[PDB]
Amino acid sequence: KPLVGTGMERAVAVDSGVTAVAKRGGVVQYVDASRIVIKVNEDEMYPGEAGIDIYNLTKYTRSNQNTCINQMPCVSLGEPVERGDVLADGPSTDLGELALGQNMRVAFMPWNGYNFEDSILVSERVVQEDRFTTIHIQELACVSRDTKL
Amino acid sequence: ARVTVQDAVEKIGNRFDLVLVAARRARQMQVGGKDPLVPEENDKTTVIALREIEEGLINNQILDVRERQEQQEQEA
Amino acid sequence: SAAVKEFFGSSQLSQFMDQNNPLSEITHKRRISALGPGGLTRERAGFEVRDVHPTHYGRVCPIETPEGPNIGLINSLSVYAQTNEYGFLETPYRKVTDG
Amino acid sequence: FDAIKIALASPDMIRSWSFGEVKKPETINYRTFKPERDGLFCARIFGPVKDYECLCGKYKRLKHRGVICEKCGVEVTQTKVRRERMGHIELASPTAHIWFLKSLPSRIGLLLDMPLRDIERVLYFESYVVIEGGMTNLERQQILTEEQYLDALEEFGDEFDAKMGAEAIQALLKSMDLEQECEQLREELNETNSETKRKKLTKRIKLLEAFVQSGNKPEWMILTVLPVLPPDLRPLVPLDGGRFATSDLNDLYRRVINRNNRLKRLLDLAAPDIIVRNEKRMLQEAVDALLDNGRRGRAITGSNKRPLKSLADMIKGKQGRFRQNLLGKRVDYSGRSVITVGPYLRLHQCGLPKKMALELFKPFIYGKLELRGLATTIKAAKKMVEREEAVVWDILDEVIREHPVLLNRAPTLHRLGIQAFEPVLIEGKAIQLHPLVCAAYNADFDGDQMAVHVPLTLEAQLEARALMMSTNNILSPANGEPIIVPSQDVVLGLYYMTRDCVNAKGEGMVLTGPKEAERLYRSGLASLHARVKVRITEYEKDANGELVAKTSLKDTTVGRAILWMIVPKGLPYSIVNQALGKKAISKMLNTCYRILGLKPTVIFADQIMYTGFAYAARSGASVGIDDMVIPEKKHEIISEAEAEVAEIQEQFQSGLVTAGERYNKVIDIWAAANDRVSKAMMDNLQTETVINRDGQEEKQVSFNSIYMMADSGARGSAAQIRQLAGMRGLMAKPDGSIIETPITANFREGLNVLQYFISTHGARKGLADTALKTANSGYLTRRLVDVAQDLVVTEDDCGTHEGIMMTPVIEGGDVKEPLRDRVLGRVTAEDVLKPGTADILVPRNTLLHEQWCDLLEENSVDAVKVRSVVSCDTDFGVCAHCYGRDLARGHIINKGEAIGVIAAQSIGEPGTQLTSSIQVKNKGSIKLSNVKSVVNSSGKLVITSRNTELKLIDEFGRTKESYKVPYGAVLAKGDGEQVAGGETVANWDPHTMPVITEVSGFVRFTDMIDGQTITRQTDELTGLSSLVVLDSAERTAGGKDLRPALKIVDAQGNDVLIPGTDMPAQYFLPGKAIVQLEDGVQISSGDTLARIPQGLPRVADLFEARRPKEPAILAEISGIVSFGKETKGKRRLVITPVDGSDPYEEMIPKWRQLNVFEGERVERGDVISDGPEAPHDILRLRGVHAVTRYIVNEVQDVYRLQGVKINDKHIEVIVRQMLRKATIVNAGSSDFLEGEQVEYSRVKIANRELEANGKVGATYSRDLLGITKASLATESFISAASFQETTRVLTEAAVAGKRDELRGLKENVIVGRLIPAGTGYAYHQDRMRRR
Amino acid sequence: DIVLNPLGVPSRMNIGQILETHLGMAAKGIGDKINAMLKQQQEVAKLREFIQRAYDLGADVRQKVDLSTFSDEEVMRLAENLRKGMPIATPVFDGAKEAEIKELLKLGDLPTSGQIRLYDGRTGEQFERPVTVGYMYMLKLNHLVDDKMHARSTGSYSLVTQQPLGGKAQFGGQRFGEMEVWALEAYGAAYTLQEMLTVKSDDVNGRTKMYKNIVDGNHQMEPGMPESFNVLLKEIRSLGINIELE
DNA sequence: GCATCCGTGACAAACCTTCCAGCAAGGGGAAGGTCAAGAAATTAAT
DNA sequence: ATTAATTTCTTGACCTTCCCCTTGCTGGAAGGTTTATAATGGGAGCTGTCACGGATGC
Ligand SMILES: [Mg+2]
Ligand SMILES: [Zn+2]
Ligand SMILES: [Zn+2]
Repeated sequence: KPLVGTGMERAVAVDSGVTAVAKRGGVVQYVDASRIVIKVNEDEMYPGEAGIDIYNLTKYTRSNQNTCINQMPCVSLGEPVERGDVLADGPSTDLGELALGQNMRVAFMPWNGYNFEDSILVSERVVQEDRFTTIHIQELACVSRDTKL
Repeated sequence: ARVTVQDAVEKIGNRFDLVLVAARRARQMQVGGKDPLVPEENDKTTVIALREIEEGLINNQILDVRERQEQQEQEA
Repeated sequence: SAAVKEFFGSSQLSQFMDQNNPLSEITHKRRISALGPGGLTRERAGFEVRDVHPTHYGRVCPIETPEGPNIGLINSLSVYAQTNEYGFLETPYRKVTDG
Repeated sequence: FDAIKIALASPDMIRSWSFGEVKKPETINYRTFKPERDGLFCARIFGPVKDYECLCGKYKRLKHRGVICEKCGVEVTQTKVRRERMGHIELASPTAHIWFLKSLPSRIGLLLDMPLRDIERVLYFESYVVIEGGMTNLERQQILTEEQYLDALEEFGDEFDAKMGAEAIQALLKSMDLEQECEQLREELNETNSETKRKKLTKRIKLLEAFVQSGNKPEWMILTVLPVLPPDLRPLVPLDGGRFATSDLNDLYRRVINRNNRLKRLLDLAAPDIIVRNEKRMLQEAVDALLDNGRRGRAITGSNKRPLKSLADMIKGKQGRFRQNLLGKRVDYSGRSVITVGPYLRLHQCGLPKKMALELFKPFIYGKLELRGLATTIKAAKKMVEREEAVVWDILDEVIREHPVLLNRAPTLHRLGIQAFEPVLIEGKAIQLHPLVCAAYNADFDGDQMAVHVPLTLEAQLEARALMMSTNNILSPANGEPIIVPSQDVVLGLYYMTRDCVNAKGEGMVLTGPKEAERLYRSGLASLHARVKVRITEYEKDANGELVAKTSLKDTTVGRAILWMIVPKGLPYSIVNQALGKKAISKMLNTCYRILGLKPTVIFADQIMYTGFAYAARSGASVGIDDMVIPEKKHEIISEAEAEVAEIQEQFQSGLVTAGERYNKVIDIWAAANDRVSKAMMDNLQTETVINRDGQEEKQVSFNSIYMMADSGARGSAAQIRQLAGMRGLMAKPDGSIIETPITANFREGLNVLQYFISTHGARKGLADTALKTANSGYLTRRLVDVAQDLVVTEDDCGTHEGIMMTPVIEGGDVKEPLRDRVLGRVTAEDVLKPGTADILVPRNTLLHEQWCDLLEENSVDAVKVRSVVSCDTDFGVCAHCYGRDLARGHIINKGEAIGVIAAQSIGEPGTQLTSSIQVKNKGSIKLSNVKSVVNSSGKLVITSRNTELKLIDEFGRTKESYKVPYGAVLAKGDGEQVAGGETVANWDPHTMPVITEVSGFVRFTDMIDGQTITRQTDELTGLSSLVVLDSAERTAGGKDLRPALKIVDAQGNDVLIPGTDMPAQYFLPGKAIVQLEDGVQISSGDTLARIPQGLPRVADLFEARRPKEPAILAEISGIVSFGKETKGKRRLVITPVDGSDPYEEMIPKWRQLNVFEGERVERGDVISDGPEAPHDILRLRGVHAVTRYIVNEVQDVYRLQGVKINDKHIEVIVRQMLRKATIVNAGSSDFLEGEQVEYSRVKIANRELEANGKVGATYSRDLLGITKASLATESFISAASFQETTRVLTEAAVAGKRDELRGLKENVIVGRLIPAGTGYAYHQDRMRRR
Repeated sequence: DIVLNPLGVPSRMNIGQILETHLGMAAKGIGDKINAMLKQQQEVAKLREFIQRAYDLGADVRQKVDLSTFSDEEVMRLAENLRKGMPIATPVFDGAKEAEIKELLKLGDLPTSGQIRLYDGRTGEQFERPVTVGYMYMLKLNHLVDDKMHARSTGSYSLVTQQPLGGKAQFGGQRFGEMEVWALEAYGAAYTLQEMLTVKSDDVNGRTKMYKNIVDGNHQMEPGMPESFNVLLKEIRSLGINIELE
């Protein structure tokens, strides 16, 4: 969760499009890891539809910078989600708020010259708790071209 | 001569002829089959040649007469 | 199709959108560059296109711009400034009636 | 081989080069990947595709090495023949070489005296030329149209012979003359007497004598047969995507051979003249687009709508073959990696990843695995590497020790941006860089991609270990101060170590030394701040290296003794007892390198970094909000500033001043408020209420978290703290002005959205400055590195006996730098002495190191004789005892040290960080120069001369204060009077330059007519006026015929003279001469008559020295300088000396401020026009010792004004290389008015005017060329063909036959041999002797 | 978790990261108070007063939200999400002054100075100065070390000038540019420059001989004719200019 | 002897000829690859 | 200082592919030649590239 915010975090996820956006608001009926089925209420119900807006969440696909894109579902089962809200956070969001990174204890002090010219000195818990580990999806197309031989 | 070559450059006089005769001594140490005058203590031939330079045992004319003695021994 | 595929993917305006963050996507979509045909180049520009004007208040943001050679050519759009029917940038304001 | 010889290509030479000729435009087959017979990639012409494998598959596998297969002509050899096989396209018609046609200069018209418009008329098939005619009407080189060709056909018939195009000019160049035209031009050059003709006929005759001397022919200049590039160099290779990878030069060669085949099909088919003339024109355009695509016309496009690369675009700028594939090239064993911090390492030690050292040291790994017996073969060791065996880490640790490696930042800023390192093996995937040398890199840890280069052989390994290791150089090549000084974090830890308190909870305990100091700091019972007495053992080598032992009690702190534990024996405690700022630690490292030498200094720097890291870990230096305190009287300063700008607005509304004076007043009061709030935050920051040992209240140096970064200068000057805690001073408007409303609030209070916009205006302006002008400084480094590409120390000392008189700058204000750091490392020329004429203590040739700079600092020295490189007599470099000291070593400079690229990296170092009431400030005696002074009737001394420079010399005997005084001043003190500081001693109105007369007599208005020359206008200000004159633009031709002049003589009709000279007392009357005195009054000597009124692009313009925006001309010969023709705006200027060049004239464009009048006495080399001076006339009149002194006093002060000190020798040897080509004045040795190099001029003096006979003519005149000009005037051509205009200088090298001896240092970089510099200088000593 | 450099603050004038660090320490103190009152499971109604007290400390907060209109389960989930720090917004130019950040530190059981007297890990002794410690919310970049570490040793050369390539996906080493050549020549290093431009990258018959010499242990400099200087030679010979060696 | 115009630096569609590889359904010549005979070179009786 | 049973050497005597070729087409690839109403001044940047010298025209 982004601790220090700006107020813009509540709209950048909904306006980016990579998250599950609420086109029609209602009550959560069934949430899977790869899809979210929200039951549309009667006020936002159309007679030409089925009253069910299933959001096919995009799984681990490749971006243009060799990193992961995963629309993780963040809402719980059995809770109302109104119009224009979040259902599944994207690759760098958390509950409709922009989760760019992680928050942890930082100390502005020198320690054995390791932070010499604005460098980072990390603890073990950034990888012991797997806080700063990152999925990176690359592409390697083994191409079988046809030569003369 | 691992951390300081200033004693070598003050006993020789300059940098370029020093490193040229040191590289000549190391080339005679690598494939020439010569024995080092400095103990190794798990070191490569370059710092051994530099330690032979800073001990006053290897110079320009000293390496000249050293290769001349080997040439006179081989051509005999 | 050759023209609309040479512009989409091979022009200086078309580039790889970094999809690592939603912030990167919405700052690359709201990115006002000045390269390609019609605009300037990174090597043939001066200090006039890079240094901002007092008319950049709210329309073209002076912050989000790369630190490379074209430091002022690739500008960006602010949050409240939209496009016009003509195409210029407009800033929304609240009207004051004598205080 | 030892030399590179260039000439023009003969068709027989191409026929010998060919070994196969191409006649068909086929490149390869489209189904099979085999070229067929007689093509652009063919096997008969160039060679086979694979190593020992023929075309059809009949002869292969080393069985047929030199036989030729009769089926397709293939010679079965290696692939190496595909990079050396030539062309010989059988051209049906001769064509124009566009390199010798459309260049600047074209070099085909200057051989013929034909303009380029007529060359375009004849080569493009539009106009005819006749080679010879029976009558004098159709002479040689006549330009005839087609109607004139028809008229000559019906008029002459078979008498004339006039073709069109490249064949006509080819026969004209072939059958003009060989040496008779050269002899006729040589006699007609000096037969005629002119200047506009003798600036191009001498270049024509030099071109022709180069043609006759180099054995070249003008037939070989034009192109009759075109050879193609080798096909491996233009490889049509199948890429791994399905399509092919071709070159655009293959497409241009296919188009050229297609137009050649169309011409060959047009010759036998009996074509009409229009189509064959268009075919030859199109072949000319095709070979023009192949050679240089951007000269003859529009750049030829391809399939992707792009200008295709020609043979000139392959060598042009950074994208050419030189700066991308020849000079700056990719290299193996180079690992791109980021920088990390290794603080547990020595100064010569860096980190290395085990994966990157595993893949990077693969031949060393395989050799050490085969020599130890742990691996059988190479691929078994490779499988041991690919599977990551346990023993390969141990063998990598064995091979990585005693094996230095080169760390390299890309791009480097100076010479210390790349140096060697002895790596250790750690985990991770990055390089742990030692923190002390990151300032020498100027590479902060921002993820900088550092390349790591492996020296392979033992020559390069010992060159890495003994010469370019970080333990070999503790100083910078730019200045004597160490740039490998303790940087920001460790200097903050050391400043926290050396700080003192008043409370000081370890009070009263007397410490036994450094041991007890570190003991009671580490035990926690005593703090790091305790003003106690410590018995410290100190040593000083007062004798010849003999240290003496002494121990006493000093008033110090505990942390200074803990630093003294890391300080070695040879340092004194006078450098350890102060506050120890960054400059103080620089002085400490400098004194350590001067006293102890390099042997304890590296270990001292490593221990200092270790102690600074260990006591910055325990420091807790943490910036906060309450640490960055707001001054208590901050809101009242902003309130008083608001009241002041309200008063300024009310004074602007109620009309008293204008808007410009309002802006100046609001800028002045905002600067005053900024200074007030800066002193307020400084008083609130530097003072802190702390308790004493008893109950007291005493202030001291504060323990604030930002005053440690402010006072010590760790990271950030005083302006950053004054803008952080206090308000912002001034910003930058994009038009160049300052915003009239500065930022009232500070950073801790917050900046408004308007105020952040006014801040980001100047911030984005400075960031655009850093984006553009630092790249401009990089190209300036590219410029300056290619004019000093031959300066190697060849000899030790030459007998020149001449140097420079060095003096510091006191220009305008007080002194800026002393003489000790100015002549630091320099070598004296003569036996300099004390200011008194006795006790000569300095020898002839000695350096200025310890026991020499302080020995002059204890004396009152002000100017010494220093030996330079501008007076060194030897060629192709300078001597060791003429330059001085190598700045990064600290001793006598070795033979081989290339000074010019040192100077280029030194001037390129601060390129990333550049972006009247004369009141004396000291006490001394008044001294002048070129004295013309007299006492008037008021008790003062006026000045009636122009070149008076007021200087102040105290009782000691040094020039502490100096000024530059113009003409028409009044001195309040006399010559030789002891004055005090603060008072004004020179009184003159700065808005006007008066016409003060030294003739004490009557006043007589003579040689003036009221109405024609002068007018009658009384001044309505004071009522004191006379017959005055207006400006010269309003007067009629009466002043143009009779010269107006004020002959101040006696009123009884007789004439008087000047006291001292024999000239009659007649002052001249220029414009704006409104006199304020009547006739008949007895004026005294010194009375006033009238009132006459008055940076990195600048660094690049001063280095180029081409011309400023306003050229300041100087007087040539000392004498009477008058006017020639009268002022038609910009008319003339004449100089009439008494024993000099009498009829020589000059030219004045702007008549704004004339220093000397038209008819007064001047000195040779005296200033005439005011403003920026053009150094061409300064070199033309003054010597090199004055121009070099002016440059090292101007551009070094410009670099010092930014806040960085550079040694003056680096801005001296570049200036020495800026006058490398000189202009000879008399014939007899080389030429009459050629531009010849100083080496070719020195080899002519030592051959004729030394031992052979007398003076055959060897005098010359030096010329400061531009940096773009001196790089095209080098005697070597292959280094000149890499900087810029490779087409132009390569054509100048081809038509002259410039055989390169490869004497310069880059000339062996480009050919790929050992350089004649450094360690390769001793190899070149045997190379040039055995040749 | 992170030890950051305080040296880059006064030169780069970024004092707002210190304000962000103090506000993050205050928000983390509120989060530890919520986690201490949550793991005991004492009551819920004290949290509805405490987090409401933590939501109003400025002059005028833009949202006057109340926890009295919420349910027990919603406040319990809000506190469970507030266990992992406290989400706190601050505008870019209407942000909090240091007085409200000091009030946030006072409400989270923290000193008003912002810098907490810290204890060292290596030596255990407490420093003489209090250390500014808190939350910066730093992010992982795209310039990771597995995308930055890239070396090259004799693999996949070119065909035009017989040159090593560039880029990690192309497996080519970093360019030894011309400024590095001038600096290496300013040192006077001749044998390293004769390797870096002739026998390590240029000569195809030279780098193979150098590799065979290093594999068999002979580290002797064997130079020769560069295979890209003759590229320029044949280029200007095909251009129509005669040139040869001595 | 001066103001003024270009290079050049910029971290279609049929028509007709020769030349060469494939599938019948394989045989033969040139050139290079493995099995049973007698000849060199060793040892146990004097 | 000897020679008689083993153990190699040498020599015919056989054993495979490589390549050209067998009559009879069958298809593919490379190169050159007509076709016959009327067809007659074609086409394309890109400058929003700025500041130097070197040669041209008063
Ligand atoms: Mg950087
Ligand atoms: Zn063949
Ligand atoms: Zn000399």
